[PDB]
Amino acid sequence: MRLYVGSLHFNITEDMLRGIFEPFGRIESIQLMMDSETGRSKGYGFITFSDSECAKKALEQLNGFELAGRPMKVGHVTE
Amino acid sequence: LKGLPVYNKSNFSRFRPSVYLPTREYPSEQIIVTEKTNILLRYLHQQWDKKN
Amino acid sequence: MSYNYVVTAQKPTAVNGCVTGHFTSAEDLNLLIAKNTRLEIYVVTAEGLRPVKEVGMYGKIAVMELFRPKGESKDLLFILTAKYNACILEYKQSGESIDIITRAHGNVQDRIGRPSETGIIGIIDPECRMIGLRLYDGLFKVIPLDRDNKELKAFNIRLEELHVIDVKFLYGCQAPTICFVYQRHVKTYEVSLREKEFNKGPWKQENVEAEASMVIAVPEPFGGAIIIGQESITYHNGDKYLAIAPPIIKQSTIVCHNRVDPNGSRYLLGDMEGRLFMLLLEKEEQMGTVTLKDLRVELLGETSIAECLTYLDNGVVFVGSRLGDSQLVKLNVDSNEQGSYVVAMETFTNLGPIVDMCVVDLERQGQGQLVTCSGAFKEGSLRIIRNGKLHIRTVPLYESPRKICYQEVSQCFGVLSSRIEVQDTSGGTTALRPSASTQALSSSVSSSKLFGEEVEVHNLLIIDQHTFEVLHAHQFLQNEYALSLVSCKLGKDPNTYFIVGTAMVYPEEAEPKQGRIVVFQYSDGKLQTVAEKEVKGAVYSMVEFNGKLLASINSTVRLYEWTTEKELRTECNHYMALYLKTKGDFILVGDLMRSVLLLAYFEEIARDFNPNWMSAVEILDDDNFLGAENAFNLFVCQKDSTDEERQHLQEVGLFHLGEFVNVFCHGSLVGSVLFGTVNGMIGLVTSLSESWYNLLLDMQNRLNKVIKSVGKIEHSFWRSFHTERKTEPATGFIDGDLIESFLDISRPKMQEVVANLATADDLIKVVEELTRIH
Amino acid sequence: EHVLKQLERVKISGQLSPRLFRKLPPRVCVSLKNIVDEDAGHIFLGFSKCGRYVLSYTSSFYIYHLYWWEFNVHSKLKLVRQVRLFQDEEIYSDLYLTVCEWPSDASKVIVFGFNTRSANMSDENHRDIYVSTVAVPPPGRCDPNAQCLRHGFMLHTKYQVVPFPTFQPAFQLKKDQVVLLNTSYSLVACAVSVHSFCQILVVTDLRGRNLRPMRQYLTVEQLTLDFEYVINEVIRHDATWGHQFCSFSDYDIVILEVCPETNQVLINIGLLLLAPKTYHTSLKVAWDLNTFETVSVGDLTEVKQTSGSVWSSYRKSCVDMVMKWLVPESSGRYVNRMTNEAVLADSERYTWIVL
Ligand SMILES: NS(=O)(=O)c1ccc(S(=O)(=O)Nc2cccc3c(Cl)c[nH]c23)cc1
Repeated sequence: MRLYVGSLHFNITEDMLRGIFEPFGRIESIQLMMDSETGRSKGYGFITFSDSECAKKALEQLNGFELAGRPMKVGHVTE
Repeated sequence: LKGLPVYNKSNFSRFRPSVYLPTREYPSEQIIVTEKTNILLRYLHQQWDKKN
Repeated sequence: MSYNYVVTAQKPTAVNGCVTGHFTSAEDLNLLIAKNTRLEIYVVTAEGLRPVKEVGMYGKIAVMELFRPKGESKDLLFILTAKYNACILEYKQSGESIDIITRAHGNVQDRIGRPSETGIIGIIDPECRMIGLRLYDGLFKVIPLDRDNKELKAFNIRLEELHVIDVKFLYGCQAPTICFVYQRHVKTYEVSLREKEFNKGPWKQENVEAEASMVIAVPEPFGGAIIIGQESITYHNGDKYLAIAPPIIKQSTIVCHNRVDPNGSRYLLGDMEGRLFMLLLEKEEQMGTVTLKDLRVELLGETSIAECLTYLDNGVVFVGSRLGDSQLVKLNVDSNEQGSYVVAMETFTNLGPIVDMCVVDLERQGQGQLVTCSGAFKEGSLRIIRNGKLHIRTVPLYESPRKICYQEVSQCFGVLSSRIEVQDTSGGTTALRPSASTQALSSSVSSSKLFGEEVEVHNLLIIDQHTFEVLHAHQFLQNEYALSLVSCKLGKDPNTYFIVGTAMVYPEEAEPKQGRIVVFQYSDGKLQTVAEKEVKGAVYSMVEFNGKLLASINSTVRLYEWTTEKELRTECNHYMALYLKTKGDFILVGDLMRSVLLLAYFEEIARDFNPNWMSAVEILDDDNFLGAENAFNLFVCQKDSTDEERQHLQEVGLFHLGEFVNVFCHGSLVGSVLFGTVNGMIGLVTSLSESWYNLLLDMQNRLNKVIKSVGKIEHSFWRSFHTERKTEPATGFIDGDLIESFLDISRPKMQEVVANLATADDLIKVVEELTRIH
Repeated sequence: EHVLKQLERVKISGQLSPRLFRKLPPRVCVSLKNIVDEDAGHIFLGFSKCGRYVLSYTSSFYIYHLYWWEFNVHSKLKLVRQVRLFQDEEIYSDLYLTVCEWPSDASKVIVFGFNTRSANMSDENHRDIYVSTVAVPPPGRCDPNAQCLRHGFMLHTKYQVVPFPTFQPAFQLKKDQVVLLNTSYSLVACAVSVHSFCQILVVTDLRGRNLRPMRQYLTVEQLTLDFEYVINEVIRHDATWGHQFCSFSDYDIVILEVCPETNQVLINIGLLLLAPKTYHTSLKVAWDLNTFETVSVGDLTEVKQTSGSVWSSYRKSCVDMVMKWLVPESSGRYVNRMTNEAVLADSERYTWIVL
């Protein structure tokens, strides 16, 4: 299931999001949108699960919780 | 304004280096030695000796 | 298999820093200077500065501060190298046995921090308890100053800001509080050595404006700090806030300071334009206690552009410049005819930035007579140094020289003067000071058509080789920018031409997009443009290639035939070529990140794949090619004569020089290679044999176990090739000053070192010809 | 800023450094429609830390050949080395491939392969991760009778993990010549040695290009930390609540910090014990690779109410701790990772490969 998350603090990798979004269920893809010229994170991200129930459980599980310097939000309607 | 200091009123009144070649050796008193332990691990050890 | 020998024809002259204190004894006002590796101790006396010693450290001296612990009669010294070797040194004078006894020494690299952007900051606690070092970002190296038996167990404290501008230990607080500016906001902290951590220091954090750069810890009794930079001179201590914003400090960034009165009543401020300010603190009693009324700064005049300032007794200050000439300057209590309370006393000479040099023969006889360019903004000068000893005649230009070349037909010098002008709505823009371009006999602007900043006016000056006055100044157009210059004959022409590589840089874009190659002649009193060619891009470097001009645009090395109709014509386009060296047919192009590249006549030959930023390159012979990089090194890479193994170079000689070499020039002052660095040092590279190289190598390994060093820095550590990526010992180079220091040791020390070869006087023979090329 | 004024500042200043010369735009750029060959299945991973080699891989059962390429701007991107990854390994999946370098010891690279889900009925409850170290082609050379030419070899091993552990390619490869692998039942540090020990003072597949040598010679040494034994020993001694405890179900291990000089690696351990009721902790354990284990934190006890969100909240805590306790590592001593998710920017050499 498709999901956009942009709240990251210019030091979150694809791997950190994979590790914190993983253990609900099977995940298929993580595409952390980085800015090209800086070599660093733009602060967005498109992550897609396999199923469609674990992303919806993640919507109420990880929305607006503070990640390490700032409140990270999750959220998907259609995106 | 101008009440400037004077360490010696004779200095700069009547107004080429040598090279130091060392041969003889008088031994070294002290050594700078950096502590090896990592900051987070040392902090967690000193916190585990603060509550425990 | 390539052997070279490097020796110092001129020790570095630019002042890297200065400190003051009772070092040689308790009662004598020592002035200590560090010039890039040389620590020169002076005693202030009645005739003036009587120089005592010159102790040579094995490193680039970056932290040098005088601190006196309790129970010590006179000051100890703390020196940190720029390769993170630290030492604490005690003077000892018994009649003649001057013994700079090292007490503390050790390496303070931690190998996982990254180099902080602003630089190493070494600060000493004002009650001598410990030493603070910002070496790396996000970390604070603390050395406790305990005297127990052997160790000084330094540790780290994780500073949580990761971008800190300037940090100072503060005065009078019962526990040692640091006070810093981070990227801007001022924070304090109170260090706890018993638990090795920061505590929330008193006087909580505040905001300052973004260009603030300096923190000054005011002594007792005032307490607190001053934050300076870009019209923000604000005193802070707890409750007490104080600001001031005069229009005088706006024009340029204050770069150094020194404490005049020992209770902090007045301070000295030097800035980038070479001015001099007296910062004044005013007292009040309100009783018992003492408080600060109101800050005021007061100008004094103009001096040379100071890297370190230092107040010495009776109203003289040691303006210790890095760009131009150092000074001893008297502070007059009386004014002058223009408002200058400074009067010059002694102009200590310094080469400083050797941006380029061409070794020419002025009189006759083939003796090399170097004509280097020097200075930065208002103290650019041609320095003509000849062998004697080395007499150095200075012609001040008062503006920046970029490159020089020699046209011996009219006995003239072409040089690139770039003066800074400040814009206005009054006219176009009128310059600051009377300089060489403004004092020309006959000038000409280029007439070919084709608010928070400063404009650059770029000129070619043509300068007589005998009297060294100027003859004609050719001013290039608005937002033009001359980069490279070459003097040569082209085609089948009978006359020599000047060729300048100008670009058009614009404030709205980073990359330039147009430039032109312009070719002049000199018709004995008139500089006449004979050619111009508009190229899409900046003309980076130009070299004469067998009657043809090998230009280099942004990445496109082009070649130009000089046609019969007085015009330039392109041939091909091979795709940052910024150094072009030519030995006959070869071309050694040094890209900024492409290490080195060769070309023939453009059939590429070989390349090098190594992370370097080439300051300059040199064609030693057709096999070996020699480069200096920005990590202060030198390396030589041969050409192995297997087609992949044919299109490859092998770095065979590595040598941590300790300098930033801006130019290589072939020749000799008395073939060989001069390198002219940015600390004013002029050096010599000579080729060698195999057996002489092994002779000097084994002699050096026997010499390193006898000539003890100061601070116990290993010579195999100071010269070993160290960039940010890797470290390795030095091969293929011979430190010529270590071997030249053999002849100045005692005869029992001369006979003690060898013990395993013939005799000893023969070594006295061979070193006594290695000095005959300086 | 400009670039010409930056060059003048460099000339008169002598502080040229790519830290301040970082926000400057990269120069050379290609769409990879002019230097690419097969005019294949070459998906281009990214540059090395040096800047001369470019890597790519071909999937094509699947095969996954790996290719070092020598670069040239005016002339061709010449293919140097082609190597078969994970021989005698039955592969079935798409295999997200991730390649990494050591910080300083750049004579060999390491590559991991992770699928989406295992197929041992395809078991959803497993994951196949493969590992192989392969030597980099030595550029400066000098019939295996010459010494410094035989810098080419290979070592691969496949494992399955059980809820899944976290890839961490900055701390697993922070100690030089050693790799750290979280097998979800253990943590294994593997060290390779060419010709004095980087160890205490799983079974691998070593190969040269195809052959199988005997264990200039090369020896391996692996140290292995078992989780159950260390959890029982840390509970039996350091547990202020550990008396109502009986058993434990599941645990996730995150690596927080690896100190190479002290040879210590810090592992947070998120346990699920029972004390009874379902109870979780967040332990901290320091591991000393030079000989042995030392405790750092035996934390609290807490009732769980979402399934699986205990682990994500726990790893949120671990990245909160590491992102609080970071020291910004240098250029040079950092770990580069190349992975294409199915543009190559060498920001040092300022090269752009747009796709
Ligand atoms: N440069 S840094 O910000 O200090 C930094 C950057 C990358 C890494 S990592 O390679 O270990 N990735 C990583 C970090 C933290 C949590 C997780 C999870 Cl969960 C999976 N992977 C994680 C560590 C530190």
